[PDB]
Amino acid sequence: QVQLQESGPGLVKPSETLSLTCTVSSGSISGTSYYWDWIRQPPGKGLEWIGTIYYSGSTYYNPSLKSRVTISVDTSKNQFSLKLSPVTAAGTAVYYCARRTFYYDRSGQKVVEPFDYWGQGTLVTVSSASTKGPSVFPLAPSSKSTSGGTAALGCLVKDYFPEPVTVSWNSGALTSGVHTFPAVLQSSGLYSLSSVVTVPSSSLGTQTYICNVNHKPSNTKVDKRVEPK
Amino acid sequence: QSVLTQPPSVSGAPGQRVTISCLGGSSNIGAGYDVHWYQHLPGAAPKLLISGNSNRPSGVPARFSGSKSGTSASLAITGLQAEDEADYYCQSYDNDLSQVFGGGTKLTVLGQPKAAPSVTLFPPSSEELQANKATLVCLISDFYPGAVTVAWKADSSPVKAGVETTTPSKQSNNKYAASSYLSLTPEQWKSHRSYSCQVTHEGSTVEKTVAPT
Amino acid sequence: QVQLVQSGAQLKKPGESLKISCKGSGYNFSRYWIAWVRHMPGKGLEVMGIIYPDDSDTRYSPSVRGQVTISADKSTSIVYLQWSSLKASDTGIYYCARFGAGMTGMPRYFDTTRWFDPWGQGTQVTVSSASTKGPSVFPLAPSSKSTSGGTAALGCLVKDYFPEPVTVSWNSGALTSGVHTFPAVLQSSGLYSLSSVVTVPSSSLGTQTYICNVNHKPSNTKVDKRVEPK
Amino acid sequence: TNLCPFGEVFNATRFASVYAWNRKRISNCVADYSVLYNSASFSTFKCYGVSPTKLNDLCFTNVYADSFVIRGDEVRQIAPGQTGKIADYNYKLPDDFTGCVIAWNSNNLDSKVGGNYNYRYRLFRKSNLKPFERDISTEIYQAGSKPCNGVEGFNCYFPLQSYGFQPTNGVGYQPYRVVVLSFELLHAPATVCGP
Amino acid sequence: EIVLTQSPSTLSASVGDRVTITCRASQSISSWLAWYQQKPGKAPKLLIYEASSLENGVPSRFSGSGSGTEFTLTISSLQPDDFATYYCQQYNSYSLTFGGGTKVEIKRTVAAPSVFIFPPSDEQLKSGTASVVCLLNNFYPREAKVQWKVDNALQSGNSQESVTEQDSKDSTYSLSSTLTLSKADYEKHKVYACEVTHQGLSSPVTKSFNRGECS
Ligand SMILES: *[C@@H]1O[C@H](CO)[C@@H](O)[C@H](O)[C@H]1NC(C)=O
Repeated sequence: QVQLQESGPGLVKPSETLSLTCTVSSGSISGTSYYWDWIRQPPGKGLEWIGTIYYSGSTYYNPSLKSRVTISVDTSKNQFSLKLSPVTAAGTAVYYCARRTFYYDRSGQKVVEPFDYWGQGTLVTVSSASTKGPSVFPLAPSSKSTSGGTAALGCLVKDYFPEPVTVSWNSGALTSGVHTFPAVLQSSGLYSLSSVVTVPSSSLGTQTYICNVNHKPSNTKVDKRVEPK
Repeated sequence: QSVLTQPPSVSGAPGQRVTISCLGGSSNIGAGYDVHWYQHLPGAAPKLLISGNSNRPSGVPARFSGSKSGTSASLAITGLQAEDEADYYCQSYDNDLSQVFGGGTKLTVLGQPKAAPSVTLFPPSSEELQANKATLVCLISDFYPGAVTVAWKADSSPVKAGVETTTPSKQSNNKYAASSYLSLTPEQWKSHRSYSCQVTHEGSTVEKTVAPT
Repeated sequence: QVQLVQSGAQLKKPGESLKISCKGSGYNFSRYWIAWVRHMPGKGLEVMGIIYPDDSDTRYSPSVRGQVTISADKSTSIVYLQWSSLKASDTGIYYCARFGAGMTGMPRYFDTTRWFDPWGQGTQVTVSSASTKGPSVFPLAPSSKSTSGGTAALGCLVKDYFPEPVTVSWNSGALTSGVHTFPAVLQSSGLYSLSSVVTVPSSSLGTQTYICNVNHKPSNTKVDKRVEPK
Repeated sequence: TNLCPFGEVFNATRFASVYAWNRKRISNCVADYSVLYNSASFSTFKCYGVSPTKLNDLCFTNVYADSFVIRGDEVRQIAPGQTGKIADYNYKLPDDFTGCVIAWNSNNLDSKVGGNYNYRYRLFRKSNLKPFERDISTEIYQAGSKPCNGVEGFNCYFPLQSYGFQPTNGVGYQPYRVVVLSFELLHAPATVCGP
Repeated sequence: EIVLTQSPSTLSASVGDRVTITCRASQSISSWLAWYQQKPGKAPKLLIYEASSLENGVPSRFSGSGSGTEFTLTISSLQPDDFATYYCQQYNSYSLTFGGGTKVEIKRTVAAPSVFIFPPSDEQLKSGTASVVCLLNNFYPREAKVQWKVDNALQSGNSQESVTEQDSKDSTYSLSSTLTLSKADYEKHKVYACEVTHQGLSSPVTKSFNRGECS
């Protein structure tokens, strides 16, 4: 299938330009019966359509956001782009790009279907604060290793901004028992997250456990080993 | 085989009219696909002759005509001339096999009186026989039109092995020539009483015979 | 002016690789399809595969799947055809040709319903396990040609040589009338053989001396043979 | 008169399996499309890149008619940019497609008591079809590392399956005859010029 | 201009039950209503188009009815993988608008939490701060209480907690409570415990450590 991928800076100062770009792969942005759209979802709330573009360059914008919205397209890179020029606190949202297909009626009227294809969504935070890369600390297994049962180990990811961070264990080979918790905002203005996993206690001597922490705003790529001591 | 079927050969005299047929089916022409024709002149590459059933490109004279009907197509040449002597191919699109070519038709323009072959049969030389090899050479020359059949006879029985026969070749006098080689072992050549080379041309057979002595 | 220009003739051995080229000029290379057409010995014309240069959309026929690769370089405006391991059966002449309306959009998907007007000069591909070998020249003693009119033919046989060509002259080039050097045969061994004869009045035999001069430059071989009525 | 040979396609008695869809090329004729866009007998009448109401005022060099049979719930896949076993392994339309997709219920003709299994589709393939590409191969599908050697067995599947068209089935599992018209306009003069 | 109002805002039901969400429009949108499901973190996925028609791949337990200004989406047999938030959208108008969403949670049998405690890391202690972390694993229902005691003294305002979204296979939750102290205030007190009250525990569970543990 066709793939959509949102790209863009995750942090923007208020009253400055928010800019995102959507790259299409395994398909053409220049398709004659497609419409290309931007939608956003503020955190914990609902979905809001922003605007739509056609490969020729025609646009239709949401009247509420018209004053600040510009959507462009570049058929040569198979991309279309979004620009919110005076961004406000409302700009904090996960932004999606999507595609619809449209046809013409037997009557000759145009019919546009709902959104078939979506991107993965990228979060953009509107803030005066600066980027801060995370510190990664080990939540080491307890010394109950004699138990023939189950032990927990984890990774604490502390004092970072903005969101998100992603956490993996053993480069994805470890999925069962993993709980990567939602990040809490601290008084510091910095986020903090925990990622734990339950494993058989017998595995503590046999199997090395590495958590793989990623924070792209800061280009942080940390692999921390949780060891049993 | 070929999804489009052509005659292997058509023949005409200077000034006459001939047609080359192109026979197709439901998947090609029957579906609604047009036919194109190419002319492959001797010593040259194929060139477009007719596009879209009946449209001539520039440089193609109006003596060449094209038509399509039902599941068949036909190339027509009026006022036959020596220069028209070539291989002609029809071509279409097949809903199963994509772009398809006919088998080709060799057009011959008989602008020369018929000429019977000249056959010379040479026995194995003594030097070659002292090298434990033995070759019989049958040289055919000055025949028109340019197609012959060669059969070799051991004593009076047919030879079915060791024969290599060239394609016919245009001579400077515009008649044709050909050669046939029968490879034997010196012992076979001495065993039989006679070896014969028979050349057949337009239904007439000319034969020459050598004897080891 | 619109044209396609192909690689030159190739002599290769079985198992070797070959890549041959087809260069377009006088037209937008990216907007027209290119087809490889093979003309095998004694056979007709057949499409091996087709390619769209802008997209490098290549489609092959079943008879050529797995043994050849069709490629295209837009920057150089060249289409290629490549064999991984050549086989002797692949010996033939390979043409490239252009087809399509040159338009974009819907026409592109139906260009296969159209004609090859720009055609290449062809490349001759020869696959032989044979190596450079000089000819062995044997005399062809006089034999009766036409008994009415009393003509005899004598000459010499040029046997087991590779590659083409061979040159044959008579009495150093002072004999020219009645001289006929026949085109060569290609035997199952992969070596060429031919014959050269001279037609003389049978009565005149024994009065003039005939020497044939055979030169095969690939092997740097030169042979002079006296033909005599035995 | 020189009426376009539609109806030979739409009203044809036999329809092709989707994996082996039929194409008809059409030229040098006048076409009354109103027989189509004025008929309430069609379940799906969707045109991409053109409005059917303006077709009778237009002119094309060639028109290509593709036709096959599929299930009801699959007709949505006969459209640009769609996904599915039909859209990917049987019949695919291009991103720049100009033409129309017409379909109708054919339960009356294409189903039988006990089920009609004469209609077939391609279930497996090593790669998605390119637009308008057709595949009528019957080569054994290799789902695993062991070579199939042309014989069906474990992880060696015959790539084709048949539909089961029962008259009492649900609408979505009922046969639908599909006709796809494609419009190509060249610089050569337009011969399909319906009034 | 067109306002789509979704009811209920929240919905909790057991496996196999029938659930039904409602989308009410401020104006007539005919049948141009779509339904999306959004599992947390991921994009919305199209389920229903033209109010009643099902997109390819969507399981048959999903149905939609409606026309004009009232619509419904009905799940015939609720399954654990159906925990998403569901949205209706009108593509009838130029200004595309969405519903407010309906969150659908699964109801299941009570499962007691598994409690683990983690002392601060030596690396973090060098950094000048101390985060003691307590984990509650695979419990239902989400309602629970954690109490941090330090020297058997209840504490308040110095901790924070976070609960995972409901799992798509066992329909349980997990919660982490992180207690942040200064490096110095950590060095003063010796016993650090966390007490958990939850339905699946007949008695409250306490998990503690002393600042000198096995190595
Ligand atoms: C099929 O037949 C019906 C009735 O005979 C006719 O009205 C209709 O126009 C035909 N379809 C086409 C495409 O001509």
